[PDB]
Amino acid sequence: TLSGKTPLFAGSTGGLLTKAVEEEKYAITWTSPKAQVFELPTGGAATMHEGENLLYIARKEYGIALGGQLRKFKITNYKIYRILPSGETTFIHPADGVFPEKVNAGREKVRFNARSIGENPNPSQVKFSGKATYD
Amino acid sequence: GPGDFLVHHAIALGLHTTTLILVKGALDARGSKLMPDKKDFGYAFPCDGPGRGGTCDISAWDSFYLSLFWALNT
Amino acid sequence: LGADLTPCAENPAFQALAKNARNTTADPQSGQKRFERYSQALCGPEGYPHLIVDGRLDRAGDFLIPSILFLYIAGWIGWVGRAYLQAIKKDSDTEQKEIQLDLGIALPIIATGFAWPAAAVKELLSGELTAKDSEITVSPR
Amino acid sequence: VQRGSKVRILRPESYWFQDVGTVASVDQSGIKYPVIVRFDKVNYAGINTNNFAVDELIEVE
Amino acid sequence: KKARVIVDKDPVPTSFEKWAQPGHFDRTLARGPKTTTWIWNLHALAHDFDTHTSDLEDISRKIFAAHFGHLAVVTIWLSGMIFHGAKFSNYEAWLSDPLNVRPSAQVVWPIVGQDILNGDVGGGFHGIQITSGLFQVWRGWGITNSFQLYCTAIGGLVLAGLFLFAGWFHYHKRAPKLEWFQNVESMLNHHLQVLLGCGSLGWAGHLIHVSAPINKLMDAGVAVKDIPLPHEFILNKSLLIDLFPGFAAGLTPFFTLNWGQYADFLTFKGGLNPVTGGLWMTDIAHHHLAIAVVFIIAGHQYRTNWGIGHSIKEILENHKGPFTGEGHKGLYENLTTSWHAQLATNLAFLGSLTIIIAHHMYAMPPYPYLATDYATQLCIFTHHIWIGGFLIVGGAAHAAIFMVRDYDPVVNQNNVLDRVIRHRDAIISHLNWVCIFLGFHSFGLYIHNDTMRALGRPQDMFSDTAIQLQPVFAQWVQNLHTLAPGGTAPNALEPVSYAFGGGVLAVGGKVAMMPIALGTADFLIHHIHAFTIHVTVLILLKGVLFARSSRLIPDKANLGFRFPCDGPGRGGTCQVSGWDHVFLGLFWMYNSLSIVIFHFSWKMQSDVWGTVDAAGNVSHITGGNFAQSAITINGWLRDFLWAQASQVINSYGSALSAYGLMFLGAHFVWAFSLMFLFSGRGYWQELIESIVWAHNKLKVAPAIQPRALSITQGRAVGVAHYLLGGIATTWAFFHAHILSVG
Amino acid sequence: SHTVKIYDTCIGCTQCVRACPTDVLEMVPWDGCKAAQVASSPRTEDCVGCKRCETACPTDFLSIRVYLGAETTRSMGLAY
Amino acid sequence: QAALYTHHQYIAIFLMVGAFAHGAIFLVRDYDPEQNKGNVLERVLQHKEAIISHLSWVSLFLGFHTLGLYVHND
Amino acid sequence: DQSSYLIKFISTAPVAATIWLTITAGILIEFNRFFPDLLFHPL
Ligand code: CLA
Ligand code: CLA
Ligand code: CLA
Ligand code: CLA
Ligand code: CLA
Ligand SMILES: CC1=C(C/C=C(\C)CCC[C@H](C)CCC[C@H](C)CCCC(C)C)C(=O)c2ccccc2C1=O
Ligand code: SF4
Ligand code: SF4
Ligand code: SF4
Repeated sequence: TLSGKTPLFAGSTGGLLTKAVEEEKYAITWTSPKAQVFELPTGGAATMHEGENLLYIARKEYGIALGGQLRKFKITNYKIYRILPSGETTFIHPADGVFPEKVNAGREKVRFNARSIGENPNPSQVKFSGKATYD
Repeated sequence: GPGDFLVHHAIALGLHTTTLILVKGALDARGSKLMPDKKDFGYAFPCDGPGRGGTCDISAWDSFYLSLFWALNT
Repeated sequence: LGADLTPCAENPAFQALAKNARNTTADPQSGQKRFERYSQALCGPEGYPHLIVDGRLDRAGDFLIPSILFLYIAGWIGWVGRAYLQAIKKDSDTEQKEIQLDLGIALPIIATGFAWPAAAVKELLSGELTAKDSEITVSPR
Repeated sequence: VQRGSKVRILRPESYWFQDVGTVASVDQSGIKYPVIVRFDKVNYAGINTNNFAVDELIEVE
Repeated sequence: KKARVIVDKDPVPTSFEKWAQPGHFDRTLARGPKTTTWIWNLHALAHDFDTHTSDLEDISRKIFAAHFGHLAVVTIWLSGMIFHGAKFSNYEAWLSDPLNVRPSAQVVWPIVGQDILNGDVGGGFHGIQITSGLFQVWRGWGITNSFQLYCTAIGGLVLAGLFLFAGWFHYHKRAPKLEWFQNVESMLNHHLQVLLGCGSLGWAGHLIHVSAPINKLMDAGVAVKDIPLPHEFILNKSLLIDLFPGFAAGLTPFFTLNWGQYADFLTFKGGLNPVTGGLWMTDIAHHHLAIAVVFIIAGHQYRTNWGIGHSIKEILENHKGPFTGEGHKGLYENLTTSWHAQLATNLAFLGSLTIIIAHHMYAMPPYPYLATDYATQLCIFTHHIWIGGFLIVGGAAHAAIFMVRDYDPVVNQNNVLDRVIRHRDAIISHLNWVCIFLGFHSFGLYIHNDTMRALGRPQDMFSDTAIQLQPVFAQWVQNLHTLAPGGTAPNALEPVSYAFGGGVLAVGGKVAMMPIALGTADFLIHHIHAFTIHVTVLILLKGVLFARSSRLIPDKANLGFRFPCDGPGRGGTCQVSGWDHVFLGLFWMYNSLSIVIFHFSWKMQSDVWGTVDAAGNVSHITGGNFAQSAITINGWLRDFLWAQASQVINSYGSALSAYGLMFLGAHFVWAFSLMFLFSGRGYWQELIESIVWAHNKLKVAPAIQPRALSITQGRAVGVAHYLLGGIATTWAFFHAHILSVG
Repeated sequence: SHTVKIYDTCIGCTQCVRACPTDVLEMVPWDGCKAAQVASSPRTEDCVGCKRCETACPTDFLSIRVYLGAETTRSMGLAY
Repeated sequence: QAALYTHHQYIAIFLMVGAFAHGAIFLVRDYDPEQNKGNVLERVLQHKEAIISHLSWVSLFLGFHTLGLYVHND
Repeated sequence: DQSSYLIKFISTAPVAATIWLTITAGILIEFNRFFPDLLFHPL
């Protein structure tokens, strides 16, 4: 499903280790208007192609970091995918196609506490219970 | 004599400063201005990150750690 | 008082030290003048002046007089310092007046710092020395 | 409390807890912390403003 | 394009306004202080000109003006040293009796009993004995009276004035444009040919016309008053002919290539003058002449305005091979657009040069009556090693600052810099390994030896009398250098240094220099040096190579050069910044150089320095205990630190008492540093909260809110006091010891 | 994994979301503040515990908190 | 005699640091403000700034003058 | 005015401190020069 040619000068010792084969791997795709030089997540000046680029990355933070650099190149169409050893590619960023800093209807509040941080219980109150003070 | 005077006053300094570190550690264990919700993070934790000017050695445990240097010095 | 203390003018160890007394300053009699002054102190066995700090009036020069003179100068410095801080807080650019002294404000305060004990008592007995505990920032308990 | 009113903070986790701040504005809506209070001294993050609920404030002026 | 003078006129109006506006230079600081962090930031950012303005031209002008400022303070210092020589010294007494009189150029005022520090230094003079070697410098210069020093001091104050004016003028009045600054080819030409070449030719002039004659007469035992003034050797040729017959020939032999006619005042003697134990002035003369010619030739390499010459960009671009892709392409842009890239280079290589100078100056003492002044020898070696080590770490810092701030991917794609970034894991992993290998097979041998000696098994030790580790290569090189005169250096009489071999040379009763034999203790300590240098490089290289990113923090370049961490996440990211690698490299630089100066101190005192019997038997200062003692840590603790610290600890009630006080003071400052290094900001901010509460309670709470030092400042203050305390301790130790035994 | 809780003192400035180097956080509709949006932490399995979000948060005290919990490969920031 | 005095003084120092460590662990994990409403422990926590500030003073006061006199003498 | 700017610079924390502590040091050094070795107030 992941289309895009690997950028030129993409090679370095900072690339994928055995984790990429055994645990999980990430990909970041983006469409460039023009072939241009960009710093790789783990060092080395790579060259983007005009059109679809595919870069495999060890960590999602590499994708978000590179994403931030692509924004400085006026590129906001970058998609990060998590890839499992079974070849189960999962589109993970942006989750719902809209960037998380922009508000999108349909998203529900997760881990919201309807109180000020000062109104948390004391650790003594939740002692020998399953719950924590921030629950 | 005078030698015993100066060193007893060094020992006093030692006892007060070890106490200062430990009492401050104890009485700020639940929270402070820098970390008001410190009780939520427990006794030992590394820090609360470099925000708010930096919070290295902010936990109650980190007062124990600092105090033992002074305990040994004393 | 105790621990083999004698008057320095009676201690043989003192006289032995006085005969080979080093000149502190350019004055070539400064070495002898020192031991002439220290003769009135109490000396230990080795012939060094030991100071008695128990509030004995015959040893008032040892600690009691230095104490009064220090507390008067230290209290001056503290009062003048406090006075200036309170003076600049009534202005607009208070933080700038901390790192860049308003000598117009500071020098009069410094001049009138001689009368700090009167000012300290007056301000203690007016409830103008301290702030209320309820009006001072504190940590969550 | 309204615009210009000096207020003391009652929020115990506030940097300015029991410190006086000036009310910059009060948001006329149903929001939980409508009163924007400015302060002379900055907190550890270096900000000098924060939103408070009316119950967390005591008008002093 | 053509190198030319192009300046803006009146770019910055001169006014005291901004002097009354602390932090004017930074937009953030300009708003003013709110917390005490502002006061630190002011000083921290003061000379960080890249953060003042974005404009490279404005930065270049600030840097050029600041340099005139630093030249002015260095000239004030050098003028002060010479003035203190002219007014408050026993220089003239020391000239009359170099071997007996002790150099002193600092007199203390009689106050609170500190006049004790004015010890009997000889020449009916009371002052602090100086270890800076100024007297040996001035004797080498051919200065023979206080008036010549006064003239030189005043001349210096005028030059310092000129340097101040220059800095004001070249910033406020006529500031060069960026075009001017980026003429690297013209700058290299002028700095090679004029600064170094003409400076060396000029100095050859002074040596040949003034120093060599005056020193030759002083070595012939002629009284200082009886020696003619330096201008009398020019005005009266007959006097100069009598010392150097070659001057009879005049200047025609120079122009007709009959250079052998100058063989008497331009020599290749080698070794040392037996009278003074310093290098021959005639050798030094020929050196500076030869240097001058090579420099004046060298500085015609780079193309300026006449087509002839190399462009450095074309040289760099052409040097590429099958391992290095584009090779040195793009490095010209790095070094001509980044001041940090130039400062990195210049600090790294000036630092490396200063350490070479340290070595070359002890082994080949260039000044008269330096070799036998064991206090001066130890102190100038140690001094220049320290300066060297700090400059090298500065090189690494500014290399990392370049990588974070000024590195461009576009300029540096598939070049040597780009390709090192791409195998940085392979570089650091291998350097990590060689550090552990050297650590085990250098330090572990000391631990082996300590344990064997402790277990009563000296036969099982790594020693000359047990399992030998002879440095055969260094031994072989010493031999080659000893056989050089007559062989592979036919026109040399003696070796370059008696350290390599030849005889013991002695001046007065004392050894100037003798062969420095290398054995197991010398093999072990050399592999300790290799270890401690490789670990410092590991830290600093890791700092530069991982400054921009790592497998842990991909966007480290965005966090900047100097940030404390990226929080307790990822297990904890404390000290990942390039700044924090410099911080850690300083401790290792300190550890490394400490063992270098300790090595030098003990080896020289045990195996080189000492008295010489009429028969010719050498009695060394510590009686050759290095071979058997310096092979265990216990031996270093006992026979070096414990043994030689006796002078500094027993110095109270004497002229050396100050070193005893400095020794304790420095031990204190060092220990104080551990408060900053072992603790964290969080604790101190919470303590300040309670102290601020009490000041609030009595209405003395400052408007500028007190803050605990930044995480980075905590570390900066830590390492500052640690280095100050540690280095100052050794300084007090070395002085008190060597001013007693040496 | 680490736990990231948002508190009702949130003003919906979006600075925590922008700061986050592993897209843990996102803005969701809310009626509680004027900005009419609140921070949420749907993807805390991707949280490394850097606390950049807390450094970003302009409220006193913070409206976002990271409680460092069970360390995993993702939370330890391991590429191996 | 030297061994036995040093031994027990070192143990005493560890026990004393532990006392304060576990006192801080109590405050952060076990202490219920509601159950200790109005008692001596709540009051100590109410003026903890006053306790810590006066400990800071005694430490500084001892430290400055004791190091002072030693350095004067030295 | 350039006088006003100098006075502001002189009154700046580090310059003001330097002048004041130099005067304080000067007073202490000179008192000890003319009245050395005062371990206590004589009676
Ligand atoms: C006007 C200035 C002033 C005054 C009246 C006080 C008063 C006090 N201080 Mg504070 N303090 C000050 C400045 C001042 N301080 C400064 C500048 C610092 C930073 C070093 C501190 C750091 C400090 C600490 C760490 C502690 C105190 C404590 C205290 C209290 C106990 C006495 C003491 O320990 O002295 C301590 C004295 C010093 C640390 C040195 C003071 C430095 C100079 C001499 C003072 C500044 C003078 C100023 C420049 C004058 C300008 C005046 C001019 C403009 C007219 C007492 C309320 C203690 C406390 O909380 O007790 C309950 C305590 O632990 N102070
Ligand atoms: C020619 C040499 C040279 C030059 C021109 C520079 C220039 C610069 N350095 Mg570099 N640096 C150098 C050598 C040099 N450095 C060396 C040798 C080292 C190794 C220590 C470094 C390590 C270094 C670091 C780690 C950093 C810099 C930074 C900088 C920049 C800001 C400096 C500043 O604002 O200081 C302001 C001055 C101070 C804060 C005061 C310093 C006082 C020191 C710590 C102690 C002095 C003690 C003294 C020796 C003994 C007296 C003690 C007595 C007073 C008690 C500036 C571009 C900073 C930067 O960000 O670059 C962009 C930065 O973070 N430098
Ligand atoms: C004595 C104090 C001390 C010691 C022993 C160490 C040791 C080490 N440091 Mg550390 N360091 C120190 C102080 C010390 N440091 C301080 C104060 C700082 C703060 C500045 C640092 C900061 C620091 C940095 C920044 C770095 C180091 C690194 C290293 C390692 C270098 C590699 C090496 O030589 O391995 C060989 C091991 C030794 C020399 C230790 C002794 C080995 C013994 C003699 C042999 C083993 C005996 C036996 C088998 C023991 C086990 C048996 C037993 C269980 C029965 C080494 C483990 C570097 C590193 O990791 O690179 C490889 C590195 O980059 N250190
Ligand atoms: C008197 C009885 C006593 C008891 C019953 C406890 C019980 C407890 N303590 Mg407390 N404590 C005590 C005394 C006691 N402590 C003392 C005297 C101190 C001062 C040091 C402390 C300081 C302290 C701290 C700071 C902490 C505790 C904690 C705890 C709890 C967990 C301990 C644990 O799991 O660590 C497991 C054990 C270790 C990690 C032991 C390793 C350390 C040893 C000393 C290493 C020695 C080095 C080596 C073996 C020597 C080599 C020799 C050489 C020649 C080669 C547990 C409830 C922890 C807690 O969270 O409380 C709820 C906690 O953080 N204690
Ligand atoms: C020699 C080592 C050393 C020294 C001198 C200090 C000193 C201090 N520690 Mg620190 N500490 C140390 C090691 C040291 N520590 C270590 C290894 C640790 C483990 C991390 C700590 C952890 C620690 C903690 C956790 C605490 C302390 C505290 C203190 C202060 C106690 C107050 C006091 O009694 O003294 C009075 C002050 C001094 C003795 C300071 C020196 C005075 C100097 C010499 C005067 C300087 C004036 C002179 C003119 C300046 C010349 C310099 C020039 C460049 C201008 C004191 C400042 C406590 C504190 O702050 O209490 C208020 C505190 O809570 N320390
Ligand atoms: C002791 C210590 C502190 C406390 C030290 C502080 C806050 C430094 C303050 C000392 C200076 C000297 C205060 C100067 C105040 C005034 C300028 C003095 C005015 C009076 C003079 C004119 C005489 C930290 O903040 C810290 C932070 C991070 C890691 C470790 C540590 C650390 O170890
Ligand atoms: S440097 Fe300090 S604040 Fe940063 S992660 Fe480490 S302990 Fe925490
Ligand atoms: S701690 Fe770091 S990774 Fe986790 S939510 Fe906050 S910013 Fe994102
Ligand atoms: S949690 Fe803080 S930073 Fe994030 S949106 Fe809310 S107020 Fe802004």
